[PDB]
Amino acid sequence: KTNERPIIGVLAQDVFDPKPDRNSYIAASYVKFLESAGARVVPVMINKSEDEYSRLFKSINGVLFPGGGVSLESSGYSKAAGIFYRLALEANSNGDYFPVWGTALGFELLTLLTSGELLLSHTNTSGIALPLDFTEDVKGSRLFKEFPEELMKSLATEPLTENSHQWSITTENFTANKKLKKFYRVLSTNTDGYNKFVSTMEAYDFPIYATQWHPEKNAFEWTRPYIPHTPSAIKTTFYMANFFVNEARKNLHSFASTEEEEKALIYNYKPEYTGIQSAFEQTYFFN
Amino acid sequence: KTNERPIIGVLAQDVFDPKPDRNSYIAASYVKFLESAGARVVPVMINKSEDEYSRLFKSINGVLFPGGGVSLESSGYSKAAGIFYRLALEANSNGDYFPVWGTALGFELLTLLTSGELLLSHTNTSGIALPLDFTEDVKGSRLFKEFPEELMKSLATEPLTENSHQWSITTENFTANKKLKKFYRVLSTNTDGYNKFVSTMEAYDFPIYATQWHPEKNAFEWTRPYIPHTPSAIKTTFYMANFFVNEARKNLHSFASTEEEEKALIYNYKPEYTGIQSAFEQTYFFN
Amino acid sequence: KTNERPIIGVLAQDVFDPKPDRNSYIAASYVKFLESAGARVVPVMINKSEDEYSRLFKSINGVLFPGGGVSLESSGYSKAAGIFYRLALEANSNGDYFPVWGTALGFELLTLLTSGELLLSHTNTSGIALPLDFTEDVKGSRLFKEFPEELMKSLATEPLTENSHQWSITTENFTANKKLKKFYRVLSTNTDGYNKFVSTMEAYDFPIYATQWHPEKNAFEWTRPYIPHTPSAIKTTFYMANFFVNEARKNLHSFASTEEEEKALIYNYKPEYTGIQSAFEQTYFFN
Amino acid sequence: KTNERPIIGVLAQDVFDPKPDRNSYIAASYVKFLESAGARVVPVMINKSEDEYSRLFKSINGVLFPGGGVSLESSGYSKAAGIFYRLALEANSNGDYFPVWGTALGFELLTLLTSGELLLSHTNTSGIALPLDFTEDVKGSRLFKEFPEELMKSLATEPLTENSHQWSITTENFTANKKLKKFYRVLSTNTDGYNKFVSTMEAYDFPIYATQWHPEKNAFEWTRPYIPHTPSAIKTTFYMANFFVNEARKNLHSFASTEEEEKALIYNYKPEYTGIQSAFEQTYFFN
Ligand SMILES: CN(Cc1cnc2nc(N)nc(N)c2n1)c1ccc(C(=O)N[C@@H](CCC(=O)O)C(=O)O)cc1
Ligand SMILES: CN(Cc1cnc2nc(N)nc(N)c2n1)c1ccc(C(=O)N[C@@H](CCC(=O)O)C(=O)O)cc1
Repeated sequence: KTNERPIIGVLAQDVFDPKPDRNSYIAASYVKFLESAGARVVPVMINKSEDEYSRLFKSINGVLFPGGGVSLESSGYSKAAGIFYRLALEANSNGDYFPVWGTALGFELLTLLTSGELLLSHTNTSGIALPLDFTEDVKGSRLFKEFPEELMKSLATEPLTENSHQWSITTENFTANKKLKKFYRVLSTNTDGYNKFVSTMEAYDFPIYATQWHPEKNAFEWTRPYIPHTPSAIKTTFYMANFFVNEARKNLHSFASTEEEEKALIYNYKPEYTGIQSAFEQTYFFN
Repeated sequence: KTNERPIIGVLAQDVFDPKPDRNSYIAASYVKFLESAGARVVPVMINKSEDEYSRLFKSINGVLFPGGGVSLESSGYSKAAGIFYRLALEANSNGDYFPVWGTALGFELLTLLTSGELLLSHTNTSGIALPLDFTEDVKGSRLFKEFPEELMKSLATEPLTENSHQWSITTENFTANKKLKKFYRVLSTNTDGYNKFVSTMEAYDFPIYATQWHPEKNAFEWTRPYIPHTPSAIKTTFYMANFFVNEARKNLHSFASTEEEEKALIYNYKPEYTGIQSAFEQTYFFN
Repeated sequence: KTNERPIIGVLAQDVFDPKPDRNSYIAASYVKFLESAGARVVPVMINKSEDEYSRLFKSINGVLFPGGGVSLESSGYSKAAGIFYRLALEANSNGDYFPVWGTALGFELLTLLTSGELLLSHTNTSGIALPLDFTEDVKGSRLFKEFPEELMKSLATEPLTENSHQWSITTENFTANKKLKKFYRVLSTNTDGYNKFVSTMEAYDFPIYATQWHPEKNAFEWTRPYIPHTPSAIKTTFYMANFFVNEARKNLHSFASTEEEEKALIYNYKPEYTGIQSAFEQTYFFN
Repeated sequence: KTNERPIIGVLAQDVFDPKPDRNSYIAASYVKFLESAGARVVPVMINKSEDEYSRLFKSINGVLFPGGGVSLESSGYSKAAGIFYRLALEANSNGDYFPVWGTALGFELLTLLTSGELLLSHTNTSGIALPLDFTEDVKGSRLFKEFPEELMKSLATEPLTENSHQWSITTENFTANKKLKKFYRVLSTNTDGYNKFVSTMEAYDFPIYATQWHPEKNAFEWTRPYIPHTPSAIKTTFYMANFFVNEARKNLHSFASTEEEEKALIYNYKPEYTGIQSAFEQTYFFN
């Protein structure tokens, strides 16, 4: 039994200098990321109650934690992500399949949510494109199981992944942490020349996937000269999202009514053109 | 040399009872189709001068003629399309490479642009999912060259293609037309139970590609229960777009300035939520 | 009265995981940068006494503080740079001319040493080639007075300057610091998204010059695809170095004997080939 | 179409009292001359086979024949030079640009390679700085086409060129040799007070340039008090090298693989400090 109309949540995050109708945002490339693989998208708002998130959680089929620059500890974003993370562990544990994806900031958050500790250190990775240095465990992985061979070889040898993060979790800090070592299979690592860090990982026992890099940029962001845009960079963004949405199709939650489904969808919101200056071509702002 | 920043135009279409800011439209699924294979999009307005279309044509890297309900002979859409068609035939003849894509109404328009005649017949195909019946000629073909072998087997045997057309050209009328027979390679056909019609074609000597069916619907349109949304239907939409945007990467046109590029991009426009009532989840309306 | 045998010191910086004979290092591109403009170079070791540094200061004609990855307050590099900075202000205040150059990390240190504060902000500039957005003040600047007008034009319009840092001082923060504002003339800025940052400056009242970017990379480092290597990128590195060595030729210091001079020169050291792996083709490692 | 990663060979020459690891040498000033104009350098070993020289020749983008004191007729140097000269004449004649630079001894070698005869006579120029006495033919020359007007004036009137040769070809012996007069355009002459000799030349029909004097010495050698080290002497070394490296960028040769490229580079070798004693501050010795 499969859900061919998956709806996935994307978490909004705190705007730095917030105003009314401008309290949180979502970069449109994360919306496009998921839509292209045949999902619809609901924005998850920031300063809501446990019950409101619980109602939405039970309605949607997966959730993505996007990149950005807010606090992993004290932000509306971190708090809402922690609520989704416990709900997802509950559901999966009970036997309902519910996938979670973390990108950049979202990857960092997951290391903090699962280990209890802030384990991040500085890496020179603020706007650089890298290949993936796959680990010994990529072989039987879930994430990359459905990628073409030629694409796997291009990922290993071509600079296909966009990194814009001032922090990483070194492989040394990761491996020294008992909780993370047991919880997550590391699929790729990378180096800035000085420190080797985790770049792609998936939970052993849960459908939880995370990248330190930004798969959604290659097809959808054109603002910066280090964003990969070769043909295999484009297929990378499709195959990454294809895997995740195929995860969401294993989840059978639905909204109570088509009416409530219709009001929650991203189609209710119009993004602003931010690409003349911002790293993001388009950005959704929310009250 | 290839162009790793392709920009493709999508033709806007006359609104049936037009009002200011609502004289023409583009369904957002055509925009999402192109962006997802790593292209940016420019809307091509309907009531412009020959010189303005020339200037736009010389700035962008390909064009798409979308489906819809407008006149093939007397609409602003049909006029603009004829101008782009003629500019494309000139550029390619001279040795530039400029690709043209027609979908559904746009496929029908191309049969008329090339043959000079309307040769369409009624088919009982106004809302149905169909496989494709490939011709022997699919083996040499340009369009399907990079499709995975399993995806080609799935298109042959599974209902992955969205048909929503009341008209078609039967294979018999296509064949009896000397101009069409000489200009286009037929790649797939289909039947409505009574009439066998051309569903996919490409020009022998030009990068002009057309489908009677709607490849953009599978991943981006959720308004009708017949629209295919299986995992291989999602891959069909990506491989179709990936081929076309790879053709556009062979074209080296650029805008005269980045400020002029920035003003033309679809990012400057905000679509309306039309999915509760119309065939399209979102629609861009233009003055 | 000029010194046509200038010798310039280049400060070594702390090796992260130091070992005997590998306590500090200098990228060879900084040596080559100064030699090509007709200077000899002395490496300035870290973790030496005040008196040793004062002896060396009194013998050489100028000093460069090179880019790199070390801490701004606790490194042997930062403490030696503070010493040379204080010696240079004393000598210039007294009436002796002694020029100081800071590149990247060096530029950072200069803002700290003069302001007494840490004013850096994050920018996605870990690997990007940028033009310079000159200020009105480049006009009668000392640094650029002798550059060819065409080179100045190329510099304003082509990506000729290598950036590989991730912390910059924004123009707002520079202007808001009274001590920096009164001390340094900003010659060029660049923009990372919304953040406009100081990229080249020179002290109003002292021969102290600093670039956020790496002039020495264009001619000498071949390890990353974005490093500028066009003909005008090559002339930029020569003219930048030529200006600074022409500053050192105004200083009349010499070593107490030709034997002491000979033992201090970089010719006593052999670099390692570090290019297959690191950002530098060659590096000098020191005990 | 240009090569922005040019690599140029520098010929090593026979050590006089040869020993293992000391059979040939290159003075580091030739390597520095070229790197400063944005080339990488490969040392060309002396006792190699014709096939080995062919393989290298086809991988590199130009070659320089340095000065020195080895036989023009029986050395490993003069043999390797003959092979490169013949390969370069072949390549240029076929339509493949390949530039050759001779300095001092290398200039004398070229007069022998092209005329078939030794036409040199003693001049009193073993260690003196001279201006260049330009011919009428400098005006449309290739070598000096991009030099600043003011530098060409300084070269005419200031002692900017290092002469350290006891042999020269007089302008009278030059002119009387039919082969030389038809193959080379004389750009400058000089006199020792009794003999007027050729000091700079370029081939009319090939990219072959030669100086009797040593452009590389002004910026990089500090062993003799005659060596010119004024600002404009420093610019002379940069502009000479700049010309020749720009010639090498017209050559599209590459190595078969990056690994083979990496093993051939001068970065693999370390020079010795020879400055206390010899004409050269630093020298590369080879087995
Ligand atoms: C929306 N519509 C009804 C329709 C048509 N013309 C109108 N014209 C006006 N002035 N006002 C209207 N309300 C109006 N409505 C349509 C839609 C498609 C086709 C049509 O023939 N489409 C092609 C292409 C199919 C496709 O592209 O979707 C076909 O073969 O069916 C005709 C009318
Ligand atoms: C160092 N030296 C002495 C010298 C020459 N040949 C030798 N050959 C052998 N086998 N062994 C020696 N010890 C030896 N020594 C030299 C140096 C330059 C010239 C010479 O004629 N050079 C050219 C080129 C000038 C230059 O390139 O510097 C000239 O015109 O003077 C001759 C002898």
